[PDB]
Amino acid sequence: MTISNLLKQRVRYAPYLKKVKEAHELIPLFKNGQYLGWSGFTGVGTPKAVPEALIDHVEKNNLQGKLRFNLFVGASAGPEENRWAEHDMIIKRAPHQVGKPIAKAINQGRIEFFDKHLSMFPQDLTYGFYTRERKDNKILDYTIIEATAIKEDGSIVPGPSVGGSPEFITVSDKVIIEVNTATPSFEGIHDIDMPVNPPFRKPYPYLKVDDKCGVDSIPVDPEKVVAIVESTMRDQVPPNTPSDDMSRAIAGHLVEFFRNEVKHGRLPENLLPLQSGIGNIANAVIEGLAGAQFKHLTVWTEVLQDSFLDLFENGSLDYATATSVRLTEKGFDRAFANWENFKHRLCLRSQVVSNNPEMIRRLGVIAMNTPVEVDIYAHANSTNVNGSRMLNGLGGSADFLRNAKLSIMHAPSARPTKVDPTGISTIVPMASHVDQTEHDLDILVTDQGLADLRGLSPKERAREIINKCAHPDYQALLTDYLDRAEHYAKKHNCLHEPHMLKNAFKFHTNLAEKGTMKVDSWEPVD
Amino acid sequence: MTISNLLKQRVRYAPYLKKVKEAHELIPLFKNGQYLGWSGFTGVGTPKAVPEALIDHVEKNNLQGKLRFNLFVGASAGPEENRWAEHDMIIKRAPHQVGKPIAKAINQGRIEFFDKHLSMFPQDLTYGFYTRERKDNKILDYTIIEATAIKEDGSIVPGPSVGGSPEFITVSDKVIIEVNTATPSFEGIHDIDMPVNPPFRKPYPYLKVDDKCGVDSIPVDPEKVVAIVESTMRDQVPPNTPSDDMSRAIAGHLVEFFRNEVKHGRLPENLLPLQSGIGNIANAVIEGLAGAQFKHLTVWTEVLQDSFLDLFENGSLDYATATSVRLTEKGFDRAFANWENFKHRLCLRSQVVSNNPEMIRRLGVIAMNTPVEVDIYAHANSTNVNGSRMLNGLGGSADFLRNAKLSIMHAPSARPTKVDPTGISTIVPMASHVDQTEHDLDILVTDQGLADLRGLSPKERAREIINKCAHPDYQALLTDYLDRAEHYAKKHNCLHEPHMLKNAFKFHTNLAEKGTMKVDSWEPVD
Repeated sequence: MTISNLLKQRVRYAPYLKKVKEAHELIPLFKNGQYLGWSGFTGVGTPKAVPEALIDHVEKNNLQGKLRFNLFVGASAGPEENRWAEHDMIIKRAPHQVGKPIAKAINQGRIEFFDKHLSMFPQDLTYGFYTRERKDNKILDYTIIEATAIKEDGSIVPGPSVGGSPEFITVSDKVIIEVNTATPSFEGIHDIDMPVNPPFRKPYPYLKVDDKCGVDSIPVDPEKVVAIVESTMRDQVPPNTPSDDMSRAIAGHLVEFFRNEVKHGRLPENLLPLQSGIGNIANAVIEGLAGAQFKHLTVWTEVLQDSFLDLFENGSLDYATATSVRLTEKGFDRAFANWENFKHRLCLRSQVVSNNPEMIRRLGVIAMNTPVEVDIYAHANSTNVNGSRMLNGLGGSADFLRNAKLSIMHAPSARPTKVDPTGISTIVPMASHVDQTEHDLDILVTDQGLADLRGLSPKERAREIINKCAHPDYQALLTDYLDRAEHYAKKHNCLHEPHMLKNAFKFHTNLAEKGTMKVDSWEPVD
Repeated sequence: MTISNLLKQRVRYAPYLKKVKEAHELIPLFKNGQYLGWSGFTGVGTPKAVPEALIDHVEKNNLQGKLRFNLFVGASAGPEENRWAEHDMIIKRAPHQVGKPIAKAINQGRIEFFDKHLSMFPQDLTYGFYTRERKDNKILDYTIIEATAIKEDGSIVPGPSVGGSPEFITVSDKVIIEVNTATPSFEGIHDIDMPVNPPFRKPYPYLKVDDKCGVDSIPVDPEKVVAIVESTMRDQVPPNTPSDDMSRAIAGHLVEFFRNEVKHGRLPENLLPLQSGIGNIANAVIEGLAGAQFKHLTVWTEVLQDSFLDLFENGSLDYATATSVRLTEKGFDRAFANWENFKHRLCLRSQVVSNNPEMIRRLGVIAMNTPVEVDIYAHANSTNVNGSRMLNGLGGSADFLRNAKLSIMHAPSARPTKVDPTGISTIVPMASHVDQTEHDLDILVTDQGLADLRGLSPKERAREIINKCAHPDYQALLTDYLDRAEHYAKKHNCLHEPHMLKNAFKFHTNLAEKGTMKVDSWEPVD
């Protein structure tokens, strides 16, 4: 606690230097059953010192399952959140997660998990919708925010992520700040909108992706802050996965579709704001757009990667707006070697603003997200495997697909199992879990083709999806199911969206019993 | 032929008097396969003269099924649309309907129907999404709009409904105007927002329910208008249905919930803008709020009834915003006997503005919709019976429920069949069709109780719904299903949202085969 000169340089508020404490000194503040808030998004910008001290305290005193907290984070946290689920330190989690231990604990009943739209989770938290049973007029007992610098008025300058930090600071009884001295200051990128509750809300004055407010810090009450912890740990982001030829085919289909749209005037020659994120398909789509001679692109998304940095360097992309930027150490070197140019080409916003239906619908964003499965009537599954197993959470996909001008979903046509190389079909008679309904989807893309579902009736949607996106091994099965359902509905005068509820989930049951969705025969229907 | 003096009084644009034509004179303009746009909403304000002329022409020349149009209307049309479906004059319909012949034709495959969010249908129509196969650079061949008066610049002053009339006028090749001289002029209560497409969109400057723009007419190109038809036929609105004791119990539960919310400060003493429309339950809820001593209420909905007029008279309600006003002839007399006091407390907007996620989320609207069925995991069905039979269309329920501060769904706990007085259960193991997901719904209300689903995991949601909203005849069945699914999921480590896909739709299959959802036993699961 020899207040390192780096720490003195980062924090410019004199009273805050009297609230400096080590991570292990904050242990008595935390008690069982408390509601905790974390800054961060998709694993970047999350606090590390205080969670590590808490884990060490739990290990030392053998408090596994006896010292647990209701953890609220803006999005998925880093490996620190995994180690809480491994030690049973979480009672409830919301609204997103990426860890494997977290998913295993949730699916084993050890953790209660509910996922929610990323634009509405902090907003509904500010309404007190999630802390109803509290009787002491509080919402969050503590918020733990990672900062890179502190302004002269005591405000907090976030790191590579904003997330729900403004709302968390708003509705927290006490605030704990980690000043990360191992990463250079991110001052100047953030455009932070402090939440205002109705009926006192005003329109967002943003007309473009680069319109700002001038507020690059989170105003926090200096009396609320109880501790300033110096953090020297850098974010751990896995290296990106190179795109494979299933992703390149998807990207080529999407690029041809975009050229056709621009040719007909339905999109401008510079396209519209895009929201592309993490995944092999997203990188492949970005590369295909880069190689398609598209210029002056704009991005209004949740997360950026190293992929968009190449666009910045080669000039295909003009400006980018995201809740968080998620890039590796070589990305750190590339960006900070060109800090001045990087600053003027990226703006970091809160997840309530980035995923807001207002901005997405006003800007005409083009949405591209990956489903677990899409049935023949364009209802998409994003969270549950076979309707029960949580994978990651809904995230911002639901916010972006309903509001976007173009709602595009890209997925592999089929996935392998232990018995059949094409044992799982992305196109099914009926999705076991519906997250994005048929009223949100516009374009469905697989490695087999592109289905244009705009202005189509359910039977037309089914025929188009089976023809274009369905794998050749499942086209016959899906066509037979649709024909039988159409005959049955003609018998029973329900031919709008024909179905056989007796046979609807037979792919999933057949996968469970035999290891492959390829059904030998359907059960007869009267 | 002579032009009516009343028509002279209503139309104030001199050139338009040279385009006055009888309804039967516009027959040659209409051809098979054309895209037609109609003004109107929920059956009020729709054109009548031209559709009746078309029906008479089809009857005279026996053109049933040979003269058909792609009909696009803002919402459900009146009885005129029923006679069109009865003669097979519709190829495609969107995005909402209420007629019984229309649903019969759609479910028999005679009409292709796709439903869409009411805030997005005119927008996506202006983008050319639904006229993708046209090669002549058009969108709508004709827009048929009913008017009550015409301003001095040739603009249209709508009637009791706005709907998608601005967008339809924007994207129409030619415009046909019916000046309804049988109804008094509705001038002054309209707030028309002319559509602007990205990237040229600006925020809506509305902060309150009564914030206006000053544009009370729809601007049209005077050269686009080809005919002015005099209409003397009034809207045929059915009398309202008195509330019954299942709806009064629902209203009492909702009133107690609102009192509790105001007591805890989660709602202001004057509440927030409400979204209540047609139906016995909506009238019951309005009456319950009136008798609950709530004052200075505000309404931001789609449709008003004659019920809200009582609130206007007794002072419980201050201002109301809706796309259309749908009230009976006695209501017409009551409102226009006090036209000055009724003009100053109602504003009619376009359905793109009324159902916009931006305004709904900014104003903190309280949404109240009626689902067909809700499963134990809060996925609500609003359109399809048993997953196939179209009832009415999604409408604006999806727009309000996701964006509203409070998302409330109220439905009867059970419905009778020919064999069992409680043969249909609104609470089912799994919904055969998902329109509103678990990420949108907050409150579920039946005549048995109120389920508060804010911040609950799927198993907690299931327990709460079965305890509060499930009918006593189905509580045992739902509890047994949930327990078996929980055991099965514990066996295979999918305990987040446990399900038995083999038994998920057994309620509906048992209803089909035996006439009641009360299943004797479940199929075993390994």
